[PDB]
Amino acid sequence: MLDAFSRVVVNSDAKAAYVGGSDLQALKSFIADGNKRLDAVNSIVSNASCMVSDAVSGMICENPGLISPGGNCYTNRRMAACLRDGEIILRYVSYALLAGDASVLEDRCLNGLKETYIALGVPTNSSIRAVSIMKAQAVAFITNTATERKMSFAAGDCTSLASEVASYFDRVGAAIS
Amino acid sequence: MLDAFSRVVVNSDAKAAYVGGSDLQALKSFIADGNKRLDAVNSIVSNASCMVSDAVSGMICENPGLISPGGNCYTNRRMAACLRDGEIILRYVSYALLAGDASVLEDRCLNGLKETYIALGVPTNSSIRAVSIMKAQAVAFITNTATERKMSFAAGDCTSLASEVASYFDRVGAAIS
Amino acid sequence: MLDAFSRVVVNSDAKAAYVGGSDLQALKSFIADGNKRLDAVNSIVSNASCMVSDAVSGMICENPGLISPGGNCYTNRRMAACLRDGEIILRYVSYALLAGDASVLEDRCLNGLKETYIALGVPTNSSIRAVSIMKAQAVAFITNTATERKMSFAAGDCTSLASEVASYFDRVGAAIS
Amino acid sequence: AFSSIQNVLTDAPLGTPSAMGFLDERTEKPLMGPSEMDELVYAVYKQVFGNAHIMESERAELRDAESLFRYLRDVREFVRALAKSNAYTSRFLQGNQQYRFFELNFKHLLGRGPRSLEEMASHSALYAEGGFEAVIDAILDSDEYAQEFGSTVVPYCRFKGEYPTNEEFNRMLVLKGANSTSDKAGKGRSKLCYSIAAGCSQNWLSMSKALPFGTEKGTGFNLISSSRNPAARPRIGTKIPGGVVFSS
Amino acid sequence: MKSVITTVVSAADAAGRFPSNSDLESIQGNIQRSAARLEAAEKLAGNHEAVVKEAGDACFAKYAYLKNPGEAGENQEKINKCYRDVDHYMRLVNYCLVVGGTGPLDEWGIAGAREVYRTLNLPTSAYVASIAYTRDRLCVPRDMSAQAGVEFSAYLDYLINALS
Amino acid sequence: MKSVITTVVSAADAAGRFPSNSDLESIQGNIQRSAARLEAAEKLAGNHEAVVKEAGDACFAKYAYLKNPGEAGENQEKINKCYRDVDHYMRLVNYCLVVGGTGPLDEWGIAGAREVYRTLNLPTSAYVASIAYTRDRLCVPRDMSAQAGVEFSAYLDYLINALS
Amino acid sequence: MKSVITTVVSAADAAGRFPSNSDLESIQGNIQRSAARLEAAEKLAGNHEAVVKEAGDACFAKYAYLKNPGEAGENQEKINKCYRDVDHYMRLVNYCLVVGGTGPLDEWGIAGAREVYRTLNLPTSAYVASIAYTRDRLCVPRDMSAQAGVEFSAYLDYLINALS
Amino acid sequence: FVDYQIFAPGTVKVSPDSVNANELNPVSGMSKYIGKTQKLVGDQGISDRSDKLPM
Ligand SMILES: C=CC1=C(C)[C@@H](Cc2[nH]c(/C=C3N=C(/C=C4\NC(=O)[C@H](C)[C@H]4CC)C(C)=C\3CCC(=O)O)c(CCC(=O)O)c2C)NC1=O
Ligand SMILES: C=CC1=C(C)[C@@H](Cc2[nH]c(/C=C3N=C(/C=C4\NC(=O)[C@H](C)[C@H]4CC)C(C)=C\3CCC(=O)O)c(CCC(=O)O)c2C)NC1=O
Ligand SMILES: C=CC1=C(C)[C@@H](Cc2[nH]c(/C=C3N=C(/C=C4\NC(=O)[C@H](C)[C@H]4CC)C(C)=C\3CCC(=O)O)c(CCC(=O)O)c2C)NC1=O
Ligand SMILES: C=CC1=C(C)[C@@H](Cc2[nH]c(/C=C3N=C(/C=C4\NC(=O)[C@H](C)[C@H]4CC)C(C)=C\3CCC(=O)O)c(CCC(=O)O)c2C)NC1=O
Ligand SMILES: C=CC1=C(C)[C@@H](Cc2[nH]c(/C=C3N=C(/C=C4\NC(=O)[C@H](C)[C@H]4CC)C(C)=C\3CCC(=O)O)c(CCC(=O)O)c2C)NC1=O
Ligand SMILES: C=CC1=C(C)[C@@H](Cc2[nH]c(/C=C3N=C(/C=C4\NC(=O)[C@H](C)[C@H]4CC)C(C)=C\3CCC(=O)O)c(CCC(=O)O)c2C)NC1=O
Ligand SMILES: C=CC1=C(C)[C@@H](Cc2[nH]c(/C=C3N=C(/C=C4\NC(=O)[C@H](C)[C@H]4CC)C(C)=C\3CCC(=O)O)c(CCC(=O)O)c2C)NC1=O
Ligand SMILES: C=CC1=C(C)[C@@H](Cc2[nH]c(/C=C3N=C(/C=C4\NC(=O)[C@H](C)[C@H]4CC)C(C)=C\3CCC(=O)O)c(CCC(=O)O)c2C)NC1=O
Ligand SMILES: C=CC1=C(C)[C@@H](Cc2[nH]c(/C=C3N=C(/C=C4\NC(=O)[C@H](C)[C@H]4CC)C(C)=C\3CCC(=O)O)c(CCC(=O)O)c2C)NC1=O
Ligand SMILES: C=CC1=C(C)[C@@H](Cc2[nH]c(/C=C3N=C(/C=C4\NC(=O)[C@H](C)[C@H]4CC)C(C)=C\3CCC(=O)O)c(CCC(=O)O)c2C)NC1=O
Ligand SMILES: C=CC1=C(C)[C@@H](Cc2[nH]c(/C=C3N=C(/C=C4\NC(=O)[C@H](C)[C@H]4CC)C(C)=C\3CCC(=O)O)c(CCC(=O)O)c2C)NC1=O
Ligand SMILES: C=CC1=C(C)[C@@H](Cc2[nH]c(/C=C3N=C(/C=C4\NC(=O)[C@H](C)[C@H]4CC)C(C)=C\3CCC(=O)O)c(CCC(=O)O)c2C)NC1=O
Ligand SMILES: C=CC1=C(C)[C@@H](Cc2[nH]c(/C=C3N=C(/C=C4\NC(=O)[C@H](C)[C@H]4CC)C(C)=C\3CCC(=O)O)c(CCC(=O)O)c2C)NC1=O
Ligand SMILES: C=CC1=C(C)[C@@H](Cc2[nH]c(/C=C3N=C(/C=C4\NC(=O)[C@H](C)[C@H]4CC)C(C)=C\3CCC(=O)O)c(CCC(=O)O)c2C)NC1=O
Repeated sequence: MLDAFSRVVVNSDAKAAYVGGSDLQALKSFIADGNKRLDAVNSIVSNASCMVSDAVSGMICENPGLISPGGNCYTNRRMAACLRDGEIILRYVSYALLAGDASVLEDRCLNGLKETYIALGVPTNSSIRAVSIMKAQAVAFITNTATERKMSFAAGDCTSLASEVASYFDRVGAAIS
Repeated sequence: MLDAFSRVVVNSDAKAAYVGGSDLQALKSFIADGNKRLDAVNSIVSNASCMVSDAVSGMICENPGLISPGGNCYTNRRMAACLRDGEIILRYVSYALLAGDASVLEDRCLNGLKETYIALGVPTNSSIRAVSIMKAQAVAFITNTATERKMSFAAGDCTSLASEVASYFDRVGAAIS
Repeated sequence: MLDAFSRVVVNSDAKAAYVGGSDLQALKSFIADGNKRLDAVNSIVSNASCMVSDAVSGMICENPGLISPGGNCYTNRRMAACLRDGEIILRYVSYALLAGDASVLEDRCLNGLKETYIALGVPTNSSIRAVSIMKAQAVAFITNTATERKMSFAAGDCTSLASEVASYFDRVGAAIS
Repeated sequence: AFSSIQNVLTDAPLGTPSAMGFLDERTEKPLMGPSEMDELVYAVYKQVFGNAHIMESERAELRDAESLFRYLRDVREFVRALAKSNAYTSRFLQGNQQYRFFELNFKHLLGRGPRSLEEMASHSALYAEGGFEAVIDAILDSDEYAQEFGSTVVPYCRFKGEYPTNEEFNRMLVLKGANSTSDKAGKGRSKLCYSIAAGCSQNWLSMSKALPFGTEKGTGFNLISSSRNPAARPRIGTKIPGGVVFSS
Repeated sequence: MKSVITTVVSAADAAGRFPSNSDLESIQGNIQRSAARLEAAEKLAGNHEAVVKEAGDACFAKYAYLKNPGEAGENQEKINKCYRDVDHYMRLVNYCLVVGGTGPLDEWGIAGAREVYRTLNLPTSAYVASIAYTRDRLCVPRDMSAQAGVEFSAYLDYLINALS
Repeated sequence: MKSVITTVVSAADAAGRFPSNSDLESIQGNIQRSAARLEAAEKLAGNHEAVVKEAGDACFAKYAYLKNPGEAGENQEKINKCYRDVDHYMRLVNYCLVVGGTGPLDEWGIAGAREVYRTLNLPTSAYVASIAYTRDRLCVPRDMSAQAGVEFSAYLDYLINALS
Repeated sequence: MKSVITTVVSAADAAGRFPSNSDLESIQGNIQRSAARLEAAEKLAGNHEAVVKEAGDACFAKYAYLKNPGEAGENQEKINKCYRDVDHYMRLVNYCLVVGGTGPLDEWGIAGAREVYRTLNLPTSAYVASIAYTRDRLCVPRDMSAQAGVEFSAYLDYLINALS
Repeated sequence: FVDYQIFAPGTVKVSPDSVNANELNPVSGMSKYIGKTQKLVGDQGISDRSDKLPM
């Protein structure tokens, strides 16, 4: 279970070199925006119970046959399990944004998730939507362009970290397809 | 565990007797009044969530040091454990009223309860007070003399069921004293 | 366990009081010289392999009847189980020097220790001498008064840190007494 | 089923990442790697053995059960392979009584104490039909092991809140101790043996040593006796308006 | 009691290890972010009566139905127990800013609160509306510092999230 | 992999918790020590051929009997393999300064090494006499900075306690 | 009651004599000292419900173990008898400032107290912590005058030394 | 019973006794506001019912 400092060394044991002066500038551009990364990951976890519940209920609104009899989010037991699942997806992407490396999401969450949904009949065409709702809601809370909850930040550029957490939602939507 | 018919045959097994017509006239009236025993236990399990929360908060009312710093119903952690415990006690005395013998309350619930409470720090004089409120709540639902919540019964006396369940609530106080 | 900040919180929750302005200069003066707590816990655990070896080898040279047949570190399985048995004593002191409170030393290491050492025939009067040798060696690493391994520190004093850890070795030294 | 001690005052239970890795067709599990692996093996060694303090020349005989565990990532098969070892029968079977061996199987493999004499005598009914391996695989392939631990987590002492007998919580607290406590301190001699066969309970100071930090460990003891009198018939009266009614 | 110190040595004890050179870096973060969370804590200690007087009647200006017969604040003992239960919560918010982690909240205030408040018919949405009133009452240069408002409004919407 | 980031995201995952304020405070300590443990890491990447060539020819100053037949380095072929197993440690000491924790030391260069150095009859006490030659030859006020010295010396002293 | 009058009368009754010139000289001390000790007895008799209840929970702020099971502050009756027994002691100090000696404290509060607080298992260091709190709460110009506070505290630590 | 929801918002007023955990309930049970210990006040034993009538 790696982080972004533990990616440059597992690319360098294969060459068995010392990590010298040339590739150390890529991690000095990690601790430049380290407080920018810490300010960005705090905004997701402060809005996380609203980000899930707006996402799953909008999936019901965009696809109204899900709560028909026979639907996948039909009864109260099934509706609690989809809200349980979207909590775990938003928790594991926020682990990846803090570490700066997708190897917390792809092992602990994405191993076997494609085969489990087809074994349970969970349809992936709605879960590609409900992951992609909170993908677009996460870049609002990072770049402060949300409609409600203008959070307090410092004035700069955060559009690289908003696109970097877009790529972790591309790693979710590739694997459950 | 035993019930009211199994209690008779372990008395006759000490004498190697047969359960004959002298001994059977207690069991022929247990089935004769057996409709009223069922009629009394859904008078209790229909009101069981109101009965627990009134008995626990009615114990807080006569003793406000249970919810001050240093009381053993202080935080949310300790108050939910007290609400869980009074529901367990009311569950096992509804099994014992249904069977007609206090065996299952005495070995599963009450055996070893005094040593848990003097290791966890639970006050036993106020714990007896929460059981003694819901004894008085139970005899008022059975005889249909509660101030709210008149249930629809048939006419006659249930005065031997109301004092049978009052002796089951008295065994809880005798086992933690 | 509680650290040195959570000790102040559980004292004030007994009063149901806010942590005001008078206790905070015991906690702003914890973090003021709080480099030195990190700059001296590193002085123990760098030498902690040699420290447990010189502890029990000086336990032999003042009680030479331990390696006699009948003694408790006679054979080779028992001598390996008291090099390692004083590793755990050295480990939970170095947690408590990092935490500022002896809560993790007393709950996880000192509870029930003498009540097993009489059950195994460990001579507790000679295990006190095992603790107090490495007590003397740890407080001269922090003071930087050792003969060998002059670790280069910054100039000042760690006289209060040398005596906080001497109180931690006297807690284990009085628990098995 | 609320249990005010469990994830509040204790730690969280250790184990493998998930149980969905078995349905993954290109792997067997989230591959932990040998720093994330061996610190889970440290928690199986501290739980199946007590704090036995196994040496370097005793772990070398358990070399084969770890090498299977780091490929087949099942935790239940690792616990089954460690209970049929020589290092499990030379500590808990060789110099002990029969109900001492049985009461440690409930500690090491279930995290609870035995609730009955009828449950305890059925484990000696399995000793007669297959020895000690029939006791161990019947605990491991039980329904109670499946719906609490499974293949995923180490079998830990779980504070449940909704125990099926209250006495089951008492015998769990006597069996585990503090963290400076192994299970060789008695000379054989099952601690729970008198209380299972008679039907009485345990001693309050022996249970409150093993409780966590922050749970009133010992208070509540009146200075009179610690157990109950089964022959006592007290008079407990209720006030009505007129007098006092002794519904006995 | 989850803090920075009581997690790095609850992982050093779970593998049987010494205080690592990893964990001596995590207490160097306790040196840096202390002065924004202590100065947010000391501002709450000298202003507590004012901030829980305004947070409490934000419940009752919003929810006038609570004085109906059978509801939560139906008599003056229950109004006094409502303002007590928001005096407790912001005392734990003051405690979490001293310990530095979310330890004193979720083991004294949050654990059990789903089960306590359901049984006594105390609404969660009235508990949220008092705490969410004082989350956006905070003014960023006026009340405390710039980063001190970040620490104080991190434990507030922790509690809004864990209750909802 | 043992780092300062992987501890606080596996302690959050084990309880099922979002990354709260105590976790984010521990990343703030990694920004403080990065100005010293990276400048010592980049110093070791260019100075290695004068310091791995200082250690092993002074390893044999104390241990003179290792050039004798029947012992380890009886010919010139194995001394050239003796300089491979100390270039394999300074390349792993360099990795743990980069990643912060003890991950590349303990799971690559330490795990298993008690059993290879037992069976293959290699003495561990010449590795302890050679890694510690890079400790006392290291001085601070010419070679590197102040806190780059005490991070490098604390990582040479980790596997001295692991090999002993 | 042990007083100034009853001492000099009993001393001249055991000797069998009339009130001498030295027995009238003692009652003149009862005149010049009555101004201070009746100010303290009137300040106490007007504000006694607020002085008793402020000291009754200073017992439980120091000893929170009294709410544990089997202790002396379990239920509502036991804290009603505890606030009563403190109010009994503050009434007897009001009686001692009026009479002028330790008469009512000796016969009604102290004699027989060691055998009752041990038989009923009431911790006598908690019948002290409420008395010791009141003695240090007193501000010498604010509540009473200078010599009225000397008399008020001297009867307050007579009771402390009689329970200790 | 009054409904209290049919009024205009802002007209139902409520006010606690003290916004303090330690005055509403001390460490002992001697609470003036919470529970059955509200009868243990030094005043409020007698009343003014000579105001009305001899009815
Ligand atoms: C069928 C019913 C139905 C819904 C429930 C919503 C669901 C929904 N909400 C948003 C859209 C949003 N969701 C949020 C998140 C929040 N908004 C807030 O005011 C809070 C602060 C926070 C948690 C509640 C925000 C801020 C937007 C606006 C776009 C954005 O800024 O992200 C989007 C747009 C995503 C996109 O297309 O990019 C959708 C589909 N829409 C629907 O049609
Ligand atoms: C590590 C990551 C991780 C996960 C993602 C989940 C994955 C997961 N989901 C479900 C189980 C389920 N998952 C869903 C989810 C959904 N159905 C929908 O229509 C939506 C598209 C979607 C939610 C947004 C439902 C409805 C069930 C219940 C299936 C059932 O009742 O049989 C189960 C089986 C267990 C159970 O049934 O309770 C598992 C393992 N668990 C994990 O451990
Ligand atoms: C433990 C918790 C913890 C945190 C939450 C953060 C808190 C935090 N964020 C920033 C600091 C900052 N935050 C931003 C971010 C932004 N400004 C914008 O224009 C965007 C809207 C937004 C992007 C998300 C920028 C640009 C800085 C200043 C540069 C920097 O130091 O990162 C700073 C440094 C400036 C200062 O000290 O005042 C700190 C301490 N750090 C911590 O240690
Ligand atoms: C300090 C605060 C405080 C309280 C909470 C109550 C607590 C309380 N409730 C009851 C007593 C009762 N409680 C109930 C229970 C209910 N009644 C119903 O109609 C509902 C269905 C159900 C939940 C409310 C019943 C049926 C009785 C007894 C019958 C009666 O009240 O006449 C009693 C009398 C028991 C006895 O006499 O010993 C007490 C003390 N009193 C208090 O002083
Ligand atoms: C089948 C039988 C059966 C029971 C009877 C209960 C008995 C019981 N109660 C508690 C545990 C507890 N029980 C209480 C209860 C109370 N404290 C008071 O002051 C009140 C008087 C009283 C509520 C009415 C409290 C407060 C705790 C928690 C103690 C703590 O947090 O330290 C525990 C410890 C287990 C745990 O919570 O993790 C057990 C076994 N459970 C059972 O399984
Ligand atoms: C499967 C679920 C199940 C039940 C819930 C009960 C329901 C029930 N109760 C009674 C029947 C009765 N119930 C009562 C009881 C009372 N009348 C009073 O005035 C008292 C308040 C109260 C005492 C508790 C009496 C007196 C009878 C008639 C006597 C009898 O036939 O047993 C009867 C028989 C009369 C009839 O058939 O209408 C039935 C079916 N029986 C069941 O089989
Ligand atoms: C019977 C046989 C016998 C021994 C094996 C030694 C064991 C021994 N060494 C020291 C004494 C010491 N032990 C150390 C520790 C160390 N010294 C170093 O050079 C290393 C860096 C580090 C690990 C080896 C130090 C520094 C002292 C000197 C006292 C001090 O400075 O603390 C002491 C004194 C402790 C005391 O006074 O209580 C003893 C008994 N002495 C004996 O008589
Ligand atoms: C968390 C704290 C913690 C501890 C401190 C230890 C405590 C401890 N030590 C031993 C076990 C032992 N402890 C000693 C120690 C000594 N004997 C001497 O002669 C010296 C005076 C002294 C230091 C060398 C020895 C020799 C044994 C082995 C006894 C045996 O093999 O039976 C055992 C029994 C383990 C077993 O074999 O099952 C336990 C629980 N364990 C813990 O979990
Ligand atoms: C990650 C690991 C980590 C560490 C190892 C320490 C490293 C460390 N120690 C000190 C700093 C210091 N260290 C000492 C200590 C001493 N000087 C002496 O002469 C005594 C022998 C010894 C007492 C034990 C003193 C006196 C200071 C400076 C004053 C202070 O700020 O505490 C400083 C501040 C820089 C400076 O003040 O020069 C740092 C970064 N901090 C860390 O974050
Ligand atoms: C009881 C039955 C039984 C066996 C027959 C062996 C067979 C065996 N070896 C390995 C596992 C292994 N075996 C080797 C061995 C070698 N690789 C090489 O390149 C060399 C040619 C060769 C040494 C001779 C290595 C290096 C691993 C570990 C692979 C890894 O790191 O993942 C594993 C997987 C378990 C694990 O992950 O460690 C198994 C089952 N072990 C058993 O338990
Ligand atoms: C240390 C942490 C800590 C807390 C946070 C509180 C939490 C808390 N509040 C209440 C208790 C209560 N809380 C309220 C609260 C309210 N009424 C309303 O109209 C609003 C919804 C809300 C104010 C915002 C009421 C009315 C009660 C009394 C319960 C009842 O009516 O029976 C109780 C029940 C026991 C009691 O009576 O005290 C608890 C555990 N207590 C603690 O010890
Ligand atoms: C990154 C790892 C690293 C080290 C461990 C040291 C080790 C080291 N020392 C010297 C070489 C030297 N180093 C010193 C320095 C000193 N001699 C002393 O006794 C004083 C205490 C100290 C002053 C600070 C001197 C004087 C020489 C030249 C003499 C010699 O060969 O040692 C060299 C040869 C090239 C050079 O000078 O840098 C190296 C690699 N330098 C490193 O780059
Ligand atoms: C005129 C002089 C005069 C006195 C000074 C008191 C002295 C006194 N106090 C108590 C009695 C008591 N004193 C306490 C006191 C306490 N409980 C605690 O938790 C704390 C230790 C402490 C509060 C300060 C309690 C609880 C009782 C009642 C004992 C009981 O309930 O058994 C009793 C026993 C009789 C009774 O039940 O009231 C007596 C004689 N009475 C007098 O007539
Ligand atoms: C009959 C016995 C009797 C006493 C022993 C004292 C004790 C006493 N002091 C205060 C009350 C107080 N006492 C002080 C103390 C002081 N104030 C100052 O100006 C000084 C600097 C300092 C003297 C040490 C303060 C600041 C308060 C108000 C805060 C508080 O409620 O304690 C109160 C609460 C009532 C109030 O004043 O509001 C009481 C009962 N008064 C009495 O009537």
